[PDB]
Amino acid sequence: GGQMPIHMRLPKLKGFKNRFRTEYQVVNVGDINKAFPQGGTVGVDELVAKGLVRKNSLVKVLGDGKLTVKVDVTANKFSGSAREAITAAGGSATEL
Amino acid sequence: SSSRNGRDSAAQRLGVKRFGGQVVKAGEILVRQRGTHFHPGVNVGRGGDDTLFALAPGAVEFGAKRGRKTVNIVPVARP
Amino acid sequence: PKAKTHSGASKRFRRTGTGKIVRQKANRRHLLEHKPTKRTRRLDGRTTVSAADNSRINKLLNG
Amino acid sequence: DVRPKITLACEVCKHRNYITKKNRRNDPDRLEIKKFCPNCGTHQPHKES
RNA sequence: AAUAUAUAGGCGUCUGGGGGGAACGCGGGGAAGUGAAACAUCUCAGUACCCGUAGGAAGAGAAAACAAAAUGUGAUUCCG
RNA sequence: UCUGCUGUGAAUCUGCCGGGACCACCCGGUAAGCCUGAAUACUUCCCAGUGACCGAUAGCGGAUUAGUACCGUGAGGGAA
RNA sequence: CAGCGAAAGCGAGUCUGAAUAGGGCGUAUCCACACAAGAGUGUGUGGUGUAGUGGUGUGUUCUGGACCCGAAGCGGAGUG
RNA sequence: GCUGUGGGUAGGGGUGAAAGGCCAAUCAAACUCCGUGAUAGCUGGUUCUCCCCGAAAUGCAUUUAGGUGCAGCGUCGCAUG
RNA sequence: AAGUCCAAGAGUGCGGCAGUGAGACGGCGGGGGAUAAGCUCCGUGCGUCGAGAGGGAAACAGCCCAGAUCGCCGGCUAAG
RNA sequence: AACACAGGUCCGUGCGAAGUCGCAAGACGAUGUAUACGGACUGACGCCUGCCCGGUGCUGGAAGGUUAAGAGGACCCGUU
RNA sequence: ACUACGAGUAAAGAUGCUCGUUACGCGCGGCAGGACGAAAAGACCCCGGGACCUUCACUACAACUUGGUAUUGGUGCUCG
RNA sequence: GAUCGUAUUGGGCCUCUAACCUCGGACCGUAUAUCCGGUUCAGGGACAGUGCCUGGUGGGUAGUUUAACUGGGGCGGUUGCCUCCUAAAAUGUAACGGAGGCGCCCAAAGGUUCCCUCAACCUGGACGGCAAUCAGGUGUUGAGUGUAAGUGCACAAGGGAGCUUGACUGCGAGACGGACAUGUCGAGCAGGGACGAAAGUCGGGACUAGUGAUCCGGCACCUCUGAGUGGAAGGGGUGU
Ligand SMILES: [Mg+2]
Ligand SMILES: [Mg+2]
Ligand SMILES: [Zn+2]
Repeated sequence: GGQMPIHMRLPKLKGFKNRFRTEYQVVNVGDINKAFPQGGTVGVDELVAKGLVRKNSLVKVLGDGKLTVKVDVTANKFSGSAREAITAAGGSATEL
Repeated sequence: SSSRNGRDSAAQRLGVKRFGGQVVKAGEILVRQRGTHFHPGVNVGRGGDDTLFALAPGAVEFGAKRGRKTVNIVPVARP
Repeated sequence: PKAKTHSGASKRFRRTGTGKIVRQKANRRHLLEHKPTKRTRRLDGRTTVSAADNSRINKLLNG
Repeated sequence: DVRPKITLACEVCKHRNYITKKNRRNDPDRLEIKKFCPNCGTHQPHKES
C-alpha cells in the first residue's frame, strides 16, 4: 500500500554461506541395527543398497538408536556416540 | 482563521488489568498506573514506571491499609 | 518459465526444522547508546513471523 | 554539541567497553570511572577515549 | 606531364562486379512507450529498427583449456 | 579472465601466460599464422500426406474480377 | 530420509554463555511406569512406532497482451 | 502590385512585414507504417439454472484520502467440544 | 448455579477462496454551528434501510406492526 | 492602437570575417571589405532624453586566495 | 405508450405516484411554455495523466573553452 | 653548508627548417576545369588543427520532479512524540474542537546508609524596611519535587551529610499492549562490585516526552571464513 514493506523494514539475516562447506549424509545406528539383523561388514556400497543414504555422497554415522549386533562399519566420518556404540557391541568403526 | 491547538499524544492503556478474585501467575501485571494510586501489598511488587505485578501465584485481592489503597495476592490452596 | 524467489525475502527470512518461518528484530543497527541493555537484549536473536505475515512471507519465499 | 558521546575503555586491556554522555563544559577532563570489564573478568578503572 | 630519374595520368586488350530473394547466420549502430504504483541509476533490451555481408547452412573449433593434489579430464558445437 | 581507442612499451624456455586483487611455491598450457566435416537453425519454392482444425459475419485481407473495385498528392489503407 | 550454528564444526542434539544455568531451535505423535516438583509441569525407562513421491481433476497465484474494449500522447524509419 | 509556367526549403525541422500563423479541409510540434494487442489507481461491458450460508462502508499505515496492505466482519474444510 | 441444547446452526485454533474499506436516517449521550440546517464529527450486544417483500402512515428507502419454501374461493390476530 | 517602415543609438566583425546551415568538406554572407555586413532596442518630423555601477550581465587586469588531469613517489603495508 | 390540469409526495422542479378536477374518436394550419427538448462521454471547477513554454529546480549532452600528452624536430642562451 | 667540468633530467626565452599549415603566385593532368591532385616559388612553423585524458561556461537542447490534509480548490495553518479536557465512572473513541509542552539536562540532580520537615502567620530583635540572618510560638500539607500537565509523594518520591559508580556483564519464569514493524514491566539465577552491623537495596533519574526502520559505509575487538596450497585482500560475528 505504500508503507515500507515487511521484507524491507527488517534486518537481513546475519552471516555468510561458506561455499567450501563439507556436507555429509547421515545414518543412525538404529537404522543399521534394523537393516542388518545378521550383522556383517557394512560399507557405503551396502548402505546405499539397503536404501539408507544417497548413492555417491559422503556418509557420517550418528549414534541415535541402539546397536545389539556385531557389525563392521566403514564410513567417511563417525560421531563419538556412534563409535562408542559400535565398539561396545564388538564391532570396528573403520574410518575412510 | 487557524487554531493553535490540535495536537495530542497517544493513549497509554493504563488501568486495572486483574480485578478482585482473579487467579494470576507470578509476574503478571495487575495494574498500569502513573503514580501510586494503588500501593503494593503482600506478594505484590512495584515496577520502575509504577505498575504493580504479582510476586507469587494466587488470587488478587484489593484492600486498604491506613487509608492507602493496596493490592494483595491471596495464596489459593491446593486442589 | 520457472518461478523466481524474492531476493529480499530470501535474505530476511529462514525456516526451522518443522516449518516455522523465522525473522530478526529491528531497532538494533545503530543509535545504541541511549538504548538500555535490557531493551537491547530483547531485540536480538530470532522470532517467529506473526500469523498475519505468514501467508505473504511464504508466497515471497516460494515464488 | 555540549553533551557529546564518549567511549570508556578499560585501562588494562584497552577494550572499548562502554559508551556514555558527559557535559564537556562541566567536565573538560577525561572521565575516570570504575566499571566492570568482561574479558578482564573484574572491575577495572576506565578512561574516556 | 609539370621534370631529370620517374610517378600521376593516357591508350589498347582480357577477366570480374553491379541487381533480386520469405526465413535462418555473422559483424557493427541502436530507441521509446512500459515496470519500478512518481523518476534519473536500473528495466524494457541488445528488443523494434537500421547498416555491411554470406552459405546451404553459418559461426566456433584442435588448449598460452579445465581442474585441484584425484598417479583427474582432454578441439568445437548443440541438448538435459 | 575477455575486449575497443590513446600513450608507454618486454624476453625466447632457470622464457612467457593462466589457476577471481596481490606475493611465494606447486599445477596446467605454450599467445601475438591459417584451414576443417557431423551433431544444430530456417522454408520463398516442389511432391506426398494428416487433423476430438474453420464450413462463407468463419477460415488467409482474398472459396466469387483480390492486393481487385474504391479512398489518398504520396508513403499507405483496403472491401462486398 | 537430522538437526543446530554467522561459520569453522558438532550431531539427537546443537547455539549463546565462564556455567550440569537459564533460554532459542530440534528429536512425528500417543500409552504405561518411576523420580521430582503443585512457578503453571518437567525429567528419565519401556513400548506403539513416524510418510513421502509421481501422474492427473479443481481453486487461487507467477511470467507472459493474460477477462474484453477505450486515450491524450512517446520512439524508429519513411512520405509530403 | 497581381498573376501564369518551372524550381528550392521537411518535422523539434521549414517558412513567418510575428497571429502560436501556415506546412494537402487537422499543427504549442504534420502524415503513414512499425515498436504495439503502448499504458490508464479511471469509465464501460462480462452471456444458462436451482439448493445452503451470507457481509462491509470500521481500525492502523500509506507521495495517502474515489487506490492499496494487514486486522475486523463472510464462506468452505479440518481439529476442539 | 442453571437455562437454551434432534440448536444457537454459538465460541476457539489452523488452512483454501473472498468481498468490503464513499454509508443513510431514526432514538438516546456529546462536540463544531446561532445549543440553525434533510448540516458536520464521534459514542451506543441501539434499530431499520443498504441487502427486505407484506400491512399502516393519502402518496412517501431509514417511522410503527411484521422477516415472504410453494398452493388453498379456511380460521385467529398485530400496527392501524 | 498589433507587425513592418523610412530615421536613431548601441554591440559585434580586419576578411575562405562575425553570424548561420552542416559530423566534416562545403555553402550563404558576397563574386561584398568598416560610408560594408550581422545582432539588439526605438520607430517620420520638432524640443529633448535627468540621477545610480550596489545586484546581474558584458569588457579589460592579474598582486593575492582557491582549484583538474599530468609530473612527482618521502612514509606505510602484503609477500619471503 | 389509447403520453391532461391543480394542490401535494418522491433523488428535494412528476404525462406515468396520492386526492381531486377536467376531457367524445381522428386529422389539418399555426405558436413555441414543458418533455430538465436534439446535437457535442462540460471547454468552467476539482482529481489522475499528457503536452508544450520558463528559470539562479535536478541530472545530463551538443557547442565554446583550459591545460597535459601524441603527431613533434635542431642549434643557442638561462633557471632547477 | 657555497661554488666550477664532466652526465642525465626537466622549466623559460629567442631563433632555424625539415614535420604540419596556407582560399598566396605560377606551371602540369587539361581540348574544355574558379573542383581536385601533383611540381615549384612565397610565406607561417613545431605554434595551430586533430586524437586521448582533464577542469570550466553551458535553458542552446533533452528527460523529468514540483506532497497530502482541506466543510470545492488556492492563500493561511498543520504533519513525529508527551500531558489534560471533549470521552458518555473498565479500555478505546473523531473534527481546520478546547489548553500546554518536547527534539533536553545532571559525573550528580545516579546507587546506598543515616538524619530531618516545609509554606504561611503572630511576637521580639543594630543597621534591616512586608520580605535577607537570629529566637519563641501557631502551623498535616496550602511549600517543594531540573523542565509542560496529570497521577503521586509529609511513611516522604521534599531538605542534609558520609561512602561510592549497578548510568554493570550472561540471562530471564511470567505478563501488558497490540494489523504488522515498533513499544513496556518483570521476580529470580551466576559473575564481578557499591553501600550497610545485618536484613537487604542497586541493570540511571517520583512516573509518563527528550527521537528515526531498512539499506550503505566507518572504527575497535573475536579460538569464524580465506576461490590449487601458506598468507593476504575482501567477507562474517560482537560492541558502537
Ligand atoms: Mg557592474
Ligand atoms: Mg507547539
Ligand atoms: Zn579489561
